[PDB]
Amino acid sequence: GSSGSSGLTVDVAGPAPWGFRISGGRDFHTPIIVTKVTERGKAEAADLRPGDIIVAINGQSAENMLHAEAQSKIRQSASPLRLQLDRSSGPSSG
Repeated sequence: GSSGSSGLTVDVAGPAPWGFRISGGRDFHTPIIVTKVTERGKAEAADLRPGDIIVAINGQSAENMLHAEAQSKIRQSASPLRLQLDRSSGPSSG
């Protein structure tokens, strides 16, 4: 059976740091996207990659999260740290 859902979650390890960065945010009126992802770190360990659009944080929408909000919330996020990533890619060839 097929399914949509659209959006996957991740379980980062802790405690902090995580080993990943972010960008945008309600402040920049942009989605919380990962900029860097410390290798052999915690994030990577789970399944966090650079570019992943953080939909929520531990189950809390991140659509309207300030660069300082997501940063704080996250920082103040026990382990594991659940993060809903919005993965909507399509197949292409040429």
